[PDB]
Formats: sequence, structure tokens, C-alpha cells
Amino acid sequence: YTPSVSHRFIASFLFNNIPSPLDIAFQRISGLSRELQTTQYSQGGENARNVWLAEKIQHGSLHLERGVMTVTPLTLMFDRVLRGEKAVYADVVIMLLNENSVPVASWTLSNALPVRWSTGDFDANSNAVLVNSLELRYQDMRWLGVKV
Amino acid sequence: YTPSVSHRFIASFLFNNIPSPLDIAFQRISGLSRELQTTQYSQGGENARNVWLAEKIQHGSLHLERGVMTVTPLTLMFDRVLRGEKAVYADVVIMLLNENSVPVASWTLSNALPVRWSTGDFDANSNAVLVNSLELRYQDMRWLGVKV
Amino acid sequence: YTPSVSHRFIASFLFNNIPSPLDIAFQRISGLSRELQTTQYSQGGENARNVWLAEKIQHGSLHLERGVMTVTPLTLMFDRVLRGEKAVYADVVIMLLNENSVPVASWTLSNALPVRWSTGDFDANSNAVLVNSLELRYQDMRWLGVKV
Amino acid sequence: TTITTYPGVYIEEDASLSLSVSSSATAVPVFAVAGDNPLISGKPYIRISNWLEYLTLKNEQFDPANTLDISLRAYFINGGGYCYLVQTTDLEKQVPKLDDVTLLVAAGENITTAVSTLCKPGKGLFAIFDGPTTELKSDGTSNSDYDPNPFAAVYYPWLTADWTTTIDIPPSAAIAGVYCSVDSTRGVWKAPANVPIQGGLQPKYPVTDDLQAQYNQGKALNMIRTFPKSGTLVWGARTLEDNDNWRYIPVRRLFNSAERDIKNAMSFAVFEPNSQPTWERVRSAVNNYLYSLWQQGGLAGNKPDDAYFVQIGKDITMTDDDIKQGKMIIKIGMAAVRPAEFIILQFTQ
Amino acid sequence: MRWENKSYFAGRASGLTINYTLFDRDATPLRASATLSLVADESFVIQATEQQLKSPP
Amino acid sequence: SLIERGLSKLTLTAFKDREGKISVGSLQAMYNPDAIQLDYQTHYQQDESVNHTRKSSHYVSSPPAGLSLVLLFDASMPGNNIPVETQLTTLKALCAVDPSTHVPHFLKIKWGKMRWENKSYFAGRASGLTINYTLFDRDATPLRASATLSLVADESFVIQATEQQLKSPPVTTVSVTDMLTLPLIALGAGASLASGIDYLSLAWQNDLDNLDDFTPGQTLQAQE
Amino acid sequence: SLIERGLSKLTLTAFKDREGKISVGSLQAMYNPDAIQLDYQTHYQQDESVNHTRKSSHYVSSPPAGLSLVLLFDASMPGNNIPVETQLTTLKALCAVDPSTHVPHFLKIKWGKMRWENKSYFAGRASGLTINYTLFDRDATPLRASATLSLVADESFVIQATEQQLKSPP
Amino acid sequence: TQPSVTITENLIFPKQNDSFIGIPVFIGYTSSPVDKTAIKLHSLADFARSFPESGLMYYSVRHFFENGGQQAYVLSLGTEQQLSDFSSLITALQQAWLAQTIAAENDITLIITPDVIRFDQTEISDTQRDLWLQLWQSVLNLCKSRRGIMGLLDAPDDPTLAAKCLQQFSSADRQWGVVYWPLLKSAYQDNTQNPIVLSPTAAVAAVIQRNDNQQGVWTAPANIALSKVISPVRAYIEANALFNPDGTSLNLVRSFPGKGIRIWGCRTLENTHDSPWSYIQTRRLVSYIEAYMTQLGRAFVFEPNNAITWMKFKGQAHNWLRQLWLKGGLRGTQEDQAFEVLLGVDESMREADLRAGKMIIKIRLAVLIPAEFIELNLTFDTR
Amino acid sequence: YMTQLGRAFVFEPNNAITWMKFKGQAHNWLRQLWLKGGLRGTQEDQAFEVLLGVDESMREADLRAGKMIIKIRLAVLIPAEFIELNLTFDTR
Amino acid sequence: NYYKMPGQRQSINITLRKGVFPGDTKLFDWINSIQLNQVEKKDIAISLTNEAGTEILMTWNVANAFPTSFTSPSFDATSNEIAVQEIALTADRVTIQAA
Repeated sequence: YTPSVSHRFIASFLFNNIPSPLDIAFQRISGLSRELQTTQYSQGGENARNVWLAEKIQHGSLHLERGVMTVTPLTLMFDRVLRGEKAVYADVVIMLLNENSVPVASWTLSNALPVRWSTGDFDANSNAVLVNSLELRYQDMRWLGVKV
Repeated sequence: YTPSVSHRFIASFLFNNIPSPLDIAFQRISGLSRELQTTQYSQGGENARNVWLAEKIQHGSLHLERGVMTVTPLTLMFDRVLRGEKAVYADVVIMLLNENSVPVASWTLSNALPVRWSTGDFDANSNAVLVNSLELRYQDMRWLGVKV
Repeated sequence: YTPSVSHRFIASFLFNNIPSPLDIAFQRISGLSRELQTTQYSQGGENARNVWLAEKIQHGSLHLERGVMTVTPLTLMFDRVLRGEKAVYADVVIMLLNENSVPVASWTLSNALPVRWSTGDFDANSNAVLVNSLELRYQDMRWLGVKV
Repeated sequence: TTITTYPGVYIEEDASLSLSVSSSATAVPVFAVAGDNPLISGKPYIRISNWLEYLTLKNEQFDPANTLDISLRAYFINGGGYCYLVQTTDLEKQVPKLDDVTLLVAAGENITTAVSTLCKPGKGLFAIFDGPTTELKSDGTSNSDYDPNPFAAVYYPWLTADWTTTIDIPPSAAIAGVYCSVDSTRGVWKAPANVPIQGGLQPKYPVTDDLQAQYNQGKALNMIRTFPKSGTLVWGARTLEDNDNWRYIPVRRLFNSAERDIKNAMSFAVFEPNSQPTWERVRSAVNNYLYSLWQQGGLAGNKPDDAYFVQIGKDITMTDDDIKQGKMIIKIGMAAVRPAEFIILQFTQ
Repeated sequence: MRWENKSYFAGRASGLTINYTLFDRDATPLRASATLSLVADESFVIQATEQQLKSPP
Repeated sequence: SLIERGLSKLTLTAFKDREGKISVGSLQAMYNPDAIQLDYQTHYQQDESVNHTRKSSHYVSSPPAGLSLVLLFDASMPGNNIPVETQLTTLKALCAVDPSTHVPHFLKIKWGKMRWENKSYFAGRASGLTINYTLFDRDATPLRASATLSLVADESFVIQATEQQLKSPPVTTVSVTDMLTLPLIALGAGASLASGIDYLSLAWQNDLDNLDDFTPGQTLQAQE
Repeated sequence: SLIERGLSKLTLTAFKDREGKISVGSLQAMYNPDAIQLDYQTHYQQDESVNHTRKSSHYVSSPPAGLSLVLLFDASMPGNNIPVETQLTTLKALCAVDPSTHVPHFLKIKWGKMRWENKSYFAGRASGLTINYTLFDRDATPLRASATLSLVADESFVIQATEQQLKSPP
Repeated sequence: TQPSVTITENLIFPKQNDSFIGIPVFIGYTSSPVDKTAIKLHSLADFARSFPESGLMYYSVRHFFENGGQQAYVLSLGTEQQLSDFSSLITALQQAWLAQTIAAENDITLIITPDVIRFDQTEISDTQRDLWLQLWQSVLNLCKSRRGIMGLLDAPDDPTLAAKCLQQFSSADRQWGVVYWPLLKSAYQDNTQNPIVLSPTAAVAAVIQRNDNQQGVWTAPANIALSKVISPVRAYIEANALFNPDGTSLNLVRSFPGKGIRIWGCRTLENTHDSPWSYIQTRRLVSYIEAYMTQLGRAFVFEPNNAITWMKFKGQAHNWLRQLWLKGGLRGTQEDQAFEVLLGVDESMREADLRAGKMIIKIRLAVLIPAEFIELNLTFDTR
Repeated sequence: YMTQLGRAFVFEPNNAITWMKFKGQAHNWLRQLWLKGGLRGTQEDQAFEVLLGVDESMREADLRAGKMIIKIRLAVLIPAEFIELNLTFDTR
Repeated sequence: NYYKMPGQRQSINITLRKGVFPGDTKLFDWINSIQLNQVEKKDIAISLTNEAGTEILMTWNVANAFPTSFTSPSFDATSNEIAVQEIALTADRVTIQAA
């Protein structure tokens, strides 16, 4: 029942089934969530119970944080999409590592679309690293591993 | 009149009337509430009193918090529902334990439907345990015990 | 002109004109308020004054908090109403006591309807007493006593 | 079934009753039983913990034609705890052997002699009698056979229910259940009256205000009456002595409970040196208990100085002769709260 | 309440809408609201008297 | 309730004829509607006169009463095994044109103790049926759909005739009490009659010897 | 399902005649609609009588059933290579007036196991078609467009006759 | 004998749980002998189950049920063979077990004796006048057996004798007695086809019980039409001496052209001008308020006699009275005018009262007055 | 049903936690059947009742023997076999 | 105007210091008996005494005290002291009685 820490993790991006070896280090990755949307229904004479009806499933978005560094393939894809060029999908594999760099838990995302890139403020009174904030929207989620 | 502490509790999930022995430990369970919806009515000549009319009863949701651990039947049920498969129900019994592990208070929820699974953030600067957040919506609640 | 403290008080519930002796101790009782709803009217040539027209009177709600304890007649009434059974009324008398347990100020509420029962969260990291939260909606309020 | 051979599920189709049991330490009754009862024959006493234990020991189905069976059913359905069964002829011999017994309940028997011997000051016992089985005499002489004992009370009339036959339930069995419920709920200082009688029990005869007016003074009888909206209630809380002290059951029974609790609190001082350091330890124990009792609401007074006092010491409570004889003497005085009994409505236009 | 100089409103129903919003388990209606609208239809005797009162012969 | 707490279900029954003597089929709703609306309208025409200053309006044919419901059909949650398409097919078939009479079926709506304006049933015919499909499976099987139903009242002729003559009997009977006069008796007896009755006609029908030839406790009759 | 989990696609087919003996073309929707509405109406006339106090109404002709859909066409996301103009051109041509019969084509709507009230198809003719272009390329190529389609039922005479005599046999 | 649908002449008697403010008891000789207990009847079928359908008692009970009655009690003094004369009936009503049986039953609120009509009334001697005075006192003594019971009384058939009885009646129990006059000619017929004459008190009791649920206990039960009544025995023109605005008076039962036979009075026997119990609805209203405060007071017996207990009673009593005032049951445009409740260690009691174990509550009420007379003064507009 | 539910608790620890799990589910299923019209009663306590405890249904001797005793009470409906109609005249 | 009144009384906290004796673990056994929120509460009395121990002069009474902390001796190899344990108690009331 021993739980897992949340400060050792890795992410990999595959572009046309080629993994990117320079895009695995991130300061922060947001949590992944799935929600089954439901609507509550009320009957005529049933005034003490509730009925919930299932609907389509909503996936969350992927948020990453990273400092300013040399241009990598992930940056070039993000620049191209936000430049006004043809949209391109990417596949992302997020892995949670143990003390032996073995992924105990892993989540795979299909057809991730880059949709937002923001950068931190230029502040003359600050002592901080300039950090890029990226957001992607994907079509499907699937988890593999011995833990979850 | 001696009150009860809130840091000793157990939760049991029954799938097809078979209890799950590995799904009894949780970091947090949200409180259970029932509300009687009412509408205020105003008469013609009555300007000093209020009249409240009863309506249907609204049940709250069940929220659970747990760390990342080995795969258990509760996890497999949640994954199946959120993967787009047929919806399935579960029965949950929440018990408040005393110093002798005797449930002084207990609440049983009928036909609980998994509707959400979320995980914590992967933060490289944190010192924390990765925690899953689960939410369920049930049809009815009934309480049994000697204290409430 | 000596003011009164707000940490010594008592509340009594009457069911069918029978007081409940076990339902007098509460951790907190919310303040009782009355409001005269008004709408502002403006004349044609009157641009410097205001006119307020009176309307019906709105009463507030009654909120109580209490720890988990042995089942009492107040608990049974609340459970019956929130289980879908026929709605029932109760009369409440709130008293502010002085050093001799003499009620200097008292408020009576007519036809109070149980509308909400809630309980605190089960926290494994907490050091606190499990607390029930009850709310009732009544028809009329009337204060008696030498102080107010 | 009762013979378990294979692992799995067994099916029974029985009709045995099932009740609930409370726990009150200040109400531990002893039921007088006729000697002809097979269950009690050959034993000094029998302790019954619940209806389940009694049915197991009886090894028979519930018989409404047995006076002892209905009395225990009425007693347990009213919230009574564990009790003792003692034959009537053995009361004066076996009751002193039992240490936790507080109530002496006449379950339809004649315990006049036992009460006159056991229920005395300092013994910490209270007796519950049975009223006459006939109609109340309007001359006010239906209570002539009861001794003016401040440690006893009488209840009238006998009760019947759905499961009744030519024999009627004695009122003592149901009342003793009321004592257990009131003590565990509101304390021993609250009057064991104005409370509903559980089950379908109903008085066999109707008593009006005029009838009760004769038997509410002197050797007073406590009535069980039915009121239009409140059902069946216990109407009366007076002992058999009409005095400024011990007039009411709550005052007499509160002192009985306090004397027992204080006696247990400072029983550690026996076979200790009879010197001042021991006396201070005993005073601390007694004062600690009395303050706690006042906090619960069992004593009258706005501050503890108005509710109780404890005195112990040389030349205050004891002399040289008392000390040399091994005697330690303590003075305790506590004020009890007396209930409101008569409500008067004054109407005017 | 006076309905334009008279203690009563004389007329005939022109519309009635009933909305049922709450039911019991045996479908017994527990809450319902009725919207009622009438059109005036007065008596001929009162009209004649009021006419000859304000315009006497 | 009085005995048990079963949940009464709304039922729809169809017949070929107005009197309901040839059943067609039935359908029980899987979910009761949470709101039911009944509508009554009636029209009047103002009276225009060249010589009268009276203000009055006379009655004109009132449209039939209307009823509206919304039913929900689901086949996705556990315990809901009846396909949505089967229930929707049955519901539409009951509201459709009969192949024999060439007119739509006559319907009855029953639900527990609910009374639809003095009767345990609402008799009428479908005037509108809208269906919205909102959820489908991967093989396009409909999983959720809601049907909006609206009917117009169409009652039986036999029930209408009996109720008419019950409240307006062809012959009425009265009882004579103290200090009653013949004009007073005719007013009470003639109240229920369609055309009333006069004191002379009432006397002739009862074969009275004179206008005061009756005693208290006697009974009198009045015809049309 | 029972064998596999493939996604069925809604299809639209056109014919020159009512019995569907001459096919014209077909179009498979690239995105299934998320909602479908079916509308049925029927009219009654109240009976007026000078000597009868009965209240009754008699049936007047009912308008044909209506169906409404919304289809989405996209040519910007990856994997969507069929041009939007081609799909829209095909869709209208199926709903347009036939040059030989001088009347609009007869349509059939089929989609998986969906039953359009006791039949696996909806038979009718287009009564309305609204197209909204919302995204264009730099050369004005339409990238996104939505078509709102509404039909009215027009069934075959042979099926109507057979069903009539099946339920009311001679 | 297979399961089937069949027609039966039997009757079912399910238990009834309804309650009413005013329940009468019929005291008189019945057809068959019974025990000393009071039988409760929920309909005319219950009477037939216990007694044969004949005699004066049967028709009085039938008249009660056909006038809107719902619940009644029957107390039998013996078999009909034991009726001898008027004085014997007075002795029978003066027995000792009658008061105990009535007091034991808490539902009885009204008392009716249908057997006063049987005996002859052809002599206007002072012996008869004394006999009637004894009967009224005997019934009023039964009402004193428990607070809140009111007796519906008969009057001598001869108006001159009845007027004599009203003037010479002397008692301290006037406020509990109500008298109606004259006898009624019911719609039922005997074996010789003659109409059966009944006392009006049977129909009045049904009216009182019905009126409480419809209009309220504070509404006068007068000006209400009776059912199954052919005609009063004597015309209204003979009762000009039976109404005294400043003395004892009857309640006339009278007929109108087009309105039927109606009750035309609401006064009790209370002859004092300034006494507050001159009207039946006023006396019954206060007994209705007393009954509730008795029920509320019972919950505080054997309770601690402190200020907290008093506030619990005072809060609820003030709550209930305000609700009744807002329903039109009390007179006053301000809340303090309608009622006032006093309960305290110095407002209503003293320290001696607490020592004795007493708890004294002071209640003041303002009641409404019926409209007995309407005078119209018509004057010309000086314009 | 209770046989199938009971089988899940064989060879399980005999403590208050196990009893509450059975009691919660059994009370859950019976109420669902009662609300479907399968049991007679206007109140929930009238339709059924489940007792399972160390003193409600068992004793310490039963626990030592390895037993677990559940007491269940039910109220069932009665069919309508005969219908009798009594027709009387309205006395008005 | 300016009004001042006493408020609510705070809880009483007590510390006791004792040496470590062979075979004695009574104080630790008390604090180690806490299960979840249940513990045996004891009354505590401290008395100023006659120089010979046979007479009491003043008594401090403490009601319903239960332990909240226990401090073991610190093991120092350069010290010349006696092992001393400390216990901390929380109570409700304190009263002073003059002998």
C-alpha cells in the first residue's frame, strides 16, 4: 500500500512515430482527469430518490511548464501550429518513475493538439527563471502500469 | 453526550454483492448531506408570515481521496466506466469506528455511479504523495447505527 | 446598559406540544433576522429625494451545529422528513441565559420545517469532532423577554 | 440448523421474540418469584441479562399464561436492564448477598415482610409495590395495608396488553422498566412520572381526577392513567411517607444513589492509617464527586457552595474516643431539587 | 376589495389552465396551480338602473 | 397510502371506436412525467345592438380540452433492458391512423389515483407527437429519447348523455316543508328542469284540488 | 454490440422515383449528427350541431411527418482530406430537382440499427437546406461548414398497400 | 363456492380515527338491556348492531346522523319496560354511576336526554314546574362531572309553563345549560303513519359537531337549517315571552318561507347582564382554549420549577394564541388586545407558591360578540 | 438472495465490521423490493426488519462456535379471492 | 462608555517531574494506554505537608486530568545527574482548600 511521490516523472512526445529525446524534462505537468457527464432525472411520484443518466465522457487538458532553453522539436511544432499552418497531432506518454527509473504508472494520450503557449513576465525586481507554459488538447486517454 | 472524532473511518464497496477487501483505506471522505428543496409561497393578505412548500429530496455526491497504489477492483470498475463501456452500479457502506473498531454510525448508499477520476499534479518542487480523487453519484442514502 | 455575552444559550424543540429534554445543547446557533422588503419609487419632478414603499416581511433561516451523539427525538424527526415521509412541523424556543440560568432574551419560532442535514468530512489527518449541521425554515418569529 | 455440519448458509423458520436491552447502573431490580417455578427451584438466585438469555434458559416458547414470563416481557420492553430472580421466601437471605441490587420489585407476590426488614435507612434499597386488584374504594381506605415506609412506593392499577389472558400484568414489572429508562436518559434526580409506558400496555381500570385526589397524600398511591392525546402515562411520584423530606420518589432515590456512589468513591480509605493525611484524601474524593453531580444538574443551587458541603476533622466531626476506636466520621449535606406538581391556569376576560 | 366600484366581479370564464407539479407514489396530485381568466358579463337590471341614475329622465 | 408503497405507473391504451369496445394495444411508461398540464378555453361574441345600450356577450363553441405530457425513454443505465425503439414504435402506433377506420385511435390515459377533471381517465386523441433522440450507441442504437405528447379531449357519447340527464332530469321530485307556497315549490322544483315550471302547470301535473292543496311532508313531481 | 465495435455512419441515398427503382447517388456523412428530431402532427375539426349537445371533433388531414438533422463538414483537422466543396455539392445534388422528372429526388436515410419508427429507413423528400460557411483558407477554400437538413415523409405506395391489407385483411 | 364476485347484505365496521371537538351522549332507555358502559357509535349501523331499530332512542340517534353527525355515545338507563312517569326519570338521571361513567370518558362534550318527550304535558300546575326545574338541575349536575361539558335541555311544551320555568329557575350552573323549543315533527312515520315527534336537541348536536369543523368553535351555531324535519310543533307566534334580553331565555326553533326550519337562538341560561357566558359559542370557545392549555400544561408536570421551564410554556402558549387570533377567533386589532400570558416568579406567583409545588399561569382573552339585532336608520342627504 | 449474499461472508472475520456490511446491503435490497410493491406496509419498519449483532441475534457462545445468525422479518401481501358488494340507498 | 467583563476560563496544564527508578514504568504505562480518544482520567491532589509528613497545610485539587506528553531522560555520557522523566497533563478545574 506504499504510496508514490509526485516529484519524479517523465514525458515523451512522438512526432510521426518518432520520439523526441530532448523534450522529457518539465518543471510541472498538470493532473489528468476524466469525467462522465450526467443529467439528473426526476420521476412523477418519486420524491425521495435520485436518478442519474450517463452521457458522453469529457477529457481534461494537458498543461506543461518548462524554462527557456534551446529550440527542440516540440517547440518547432508549437510554433508552426500557432503560426497559422496546418494543424498536426502528437502522441504523449506520461510516466511516473520509481527509485529505479521504472515507470510504475503511465498514461498515454492520442492526438494531442497544441492550442496555447504563454511565457512569464519580464520583471526587473524578480529573482526567477523565465518559464514557458504550454497547453494541449487530446482526443483520448489510456493508462497502463501496475499502479494507478 | 461524548462526541466522536472524525479521523477513524472505513468504507466498503460491494460489486455484485461481493465486498472488496482491498478498498477500505482512504485519506479523505466528504460528508454526506440530504436537502429538502422548498419553494416560498406568498399569500394575498399575508404580509408578515412565510409559507414553505415541500418538494423532492436532493442527495449529495460522494467524494473520496486515495494515494496511488496497486490496481484494485474499485480502480478497474472506475476505468471501465470512464473508458466508454456500459455503466455499472456499486453499493457503498461508510462506517465511523470507535476505539474497539465497532461502527457506531454507518451510512449505506444505493446504486453509486462513478462519474469522475482526477489525479494530482506532477510537480518537481513538491514533497507530497500523488493522490487520486474519485467522485460518485448515488440514488439513495440510509443510515443505521446508535449515533448520528 | 451592561451587554450580554453570546456563549451561554439554550434551545428547546416542541413536538406535538411536548418538549424534548435531550435536544438543548448545541455548539452554535445562527443569528435570527427579519427584513422588510422594499422597492424604491421615483416621482416625475422629484430628483433630490427618495421614496421607499413597504412590502411583505422576509424571515431568515435557523442553522444549528452539533456533534455526533446518541439518537434523539430531534434526529428521528429530521430523518423521517428527509426519508420522504410526510412533512411535520416543530416549535423552537431559543433562550439567552444569564449567570443564574434565567433567560433574559428569548425567541420563539412557529412551524419550523427540517430542510437540510449535513455532516463534516472524514479526514484522516484531522483532530476535530464530527459535527452535524442542521437547517430549518420557519413561518413566524416572535421575541419575548426584558432584553433584546 | 442448530446442528452445524457443512460450511455455508442454513435456513430457519422460527417465531422466537427479539427485544432490546439498556444499561442503567442505578436501577438493578430483584424480582420476587414463586417457589413453584421450575426455573428458580434449587438455586439461590438467577441473573437474567436480556430476553434472549431468559428464553435460552427457559428452553420453552413464550407463554402468556405464566406470570413471570409476562412480567419480564413487560419489564424488558420498557427498557429495563439485567435483573435478578429470587424466590419470595429467600428475599431476606439472598438480597444482602447481592451488592449491586437497588430496587426490590414485587412481581405480583407479597413482599410486605421483606420490605419491612430490608428497606431501612443506610441499606440503599427502594421497593416497588403493587396496588389493589379491585376497584378503588371512594372512602380513601384502599391503602390501609401498606406500611408508611419512605423507601417504598405503590402503583395502581394492573396492566393488560394484546398478548393477555385471564391474568393481568402486575404494574411493578412495567414501572421498574420505566425506572431504568428514565435514569439512563435524564438521570436519577428526575421524577419517574409523566412518561409513556412502552408496548400496548393499558390500565385495567380508569382513574379520574376525583379518584386520585383521595390517594395523593399520606400513604399515596401512584396512578397509571390514559390521557386523550398523550396516551398512557405514569401519574404520580410520591413515596409512602408524607413528610417534608422523602415525600417524592426522586429525592429519596437520589440520596440512595449518592450514598452508594460516595461509598464506592472513598472505599479505598478502609484499612488505612486513621490520621489527618487520610482525611484530606477522603475529603478530596467526596468533594470531587459532589461537584460532578452538581455539574450534571442533580443538585439545587446556583453555585456549589449553595448545593453541598463536606466537613471532616478532629473536634469538628469526631473526638478522641472515635479516633482511638478506629472510626472516621464525615458530614455531608446536599440540597435536592423538588419538581413542580400542580399547574394552575387563571382565566379572565 | 372593490372591482371598479363594485364588491364583486361579474363575468364568465374564458380560460382555465391547470399545471400539476407534484405527485405521491399512488399518483395523488399534491401541488397544482390554476390560471383563471374571466370576461365581464354584468346583469341587465343593474345596468339599466345605473343608466337612468346618471342620465335621469 | 393505506396498504403498501408501490409506484403507480402511467398507462396509455388505444381503441378503434369512441366507446372503447375494441382494444388495440397498451403501453406503460417506464418513467412517470414530472408535470402534467390541462388547458380549457371558451370563446364569446360581443352583442351588437342598434337600440340597446346593454353590454353583453353570448357563448360560442369552445375548443376541446388539451393535455400535454413529456415522457423519457432510456436504455443505457442498469436495469433498463427494454429497447428504446420498441417503446417508441408502440407509442407511435397507438397514436397513428387505424388501417380499418381510417381515423386515429381513441386513447385513454390512466395513472394511479390521479383524476383528470372528475374522471380517472383522460379520453381523447393524439394531436401532436415530437421525438428527440439525444444519445446513440456505436451501432446507432438509440439509448435516450424523449417524446412530447399532446392530446385533445374526445369523450364517449353514452357517458355524455347519462351525465346530461342526471343533472337535468326529465322529471324532478320535491318535498313539501312548513310555510311553503306553490310559487316557492315551483321555483325549487323548476331549478333543475331545463325550462322551469309555472305554478299553474305544477298544480295541474300533481292533480291538486286548489293552489294550496298540499300538506307538509307530502311529495310533488314536476315534468318538463 | 455482438462481434465488433465499428462506428456506423449515417447515409443518404437518392432516387428518381417513389419506389426507388432508379438510383441517383449516395453520400455518407463524415460526422454523425448528435441529435435527431421527429415531428408528427394531426388536425381535427370540431363538430357543430343545431340539435345535438354532444361534444366531438372529427379528423382532418394530417401533415406528413418531419425530420431534422444537422451535419458538420470539416477539412482542416488531420485525416480530413475529402474537400468540403465536394461533399456539399454532392449533398445538394441529391436534394435538388431531377432534370428528367422535374421533381425533387426521393431520399432514404439509413444509420446503423436506428429505427425511424418501425422502419430501418426514413423515406421522404428534402424540404429545406441551410448551409453556413464559417472558416476559409487564404485562397477562400471553405474549411468548415454546417448543413441544416429537414425532410418530409413520402413513402412508397406498394409498402403502404401491403401494410394496409395486413392489418385489415379481406 | 369457488372464488367469485357476490352480493351481500352484511356490513363492515372498520376502526375510525377521526376526532371532533363536540361529541354528545344520548342518555335514556333503550330497546335492549346493556351494561353500564357507554357505547361509541360511528354511524347508524353501529346502533343497529347493539340495539333494535325501534323506540325513541333509535329515532333520536337516526335524526342526529341524518343531520350531519359523525360520532356519538349512547348510555342506557335500562329497558323500555321500566318507564313509569316523569319523576322516575329524574330519579334515574340522579344515580351515582352516571357521573363516574361520564367523567371516565374524555370524548363526551354534550349531554342529550331524548326520553323527556315521552310523558304527558297537559297540566300547568306548579308541581310540573318544579319537576322541570329538577330535571334541568339534574342534567347540569352531570355536566359538572368534568370541565367543558354542556347540556342541551328540553323545555315544557306549553309556552306559559316554559316562561314560568325560565323566570323561577335558580342555579349556579346556568352557563353550562342550553334550552331549545319547541318539539319537532320529524319526517319519520310510525306504524300508524303518524309523524314521529322528536326533541330539537338531537339535530342541534349534529349541527354543533358539524359547525366546529366548517366554521370554527367560535362561530354561533344559530341560523342553520335542519334536515328531516317536517314542521315545528308550535308556531313562532307563541314564543314572544321566551326571549328576554335582560334575563333567562330560550333558543327558538323557527321556520321561514323558503328557508326551512332553522335554529333562531344562541344564548345559554346565564341570565346575568354582564356575565361573559351569555352565548353558547363563547362558553364553548373558552373551554376549547382551556382544553389545549390543559394538554400543554400536562407536559410540564413533574418538571423543574425554574425560569427556563416557564419560558418554554410561555413561548408555546403565546405561539398558539397568536395563531388562533390571526384566524379570527379572538377580538382585537392589536396583539396585546387579543390575549396576554403571564407566568413568572413575581408576575403571577410568589416564593411561597414555588415551595408548595405550584405553577400559576395567568391568561386574558377577548372574545367576539354575535350580531343578534340589526337596526337600519334611513335619512335624506341634505344636498 | 440472502443465501447468495450470505455466501460472500463465509470464512470472513466475525466482527462488527462484517455484520454492518451484511446488514447495510440486506437493508438496501429489501427496501428496493418494498418500494416495488413486493412487500406490505406503509412504513419502512412495517415492511421488514434485519437484526444482526453480538446481542441482538447472537451470543458469545455462538461466536465461539463459528456461527453468524441473522434475523429477518417480512410482511407479505394477500390476494383478493372474494369480492362482496353491498349496495344501499343514500338517506338524503 | 467602556465595559470589561471576564470571559471563558481556559484549560489547565500541569507538568510533573520524577526520577527514573528500577522496575518502575507507571507514568509511561498511563500515557501508553490511549487507544483512539479513550483514556483513564485521574484526580490529582498536591498538599503542602508537615516537616514529618503527618499533617496537611494546604491542598491543590485537580479534576479529570489525562496525559498529553511524556519526556524521557536525555542520555549524556559526560553528565553527573539522575535520569528524570516528565509528564504533561490536561485537566478541567483547580481548587484550593485550606487545612
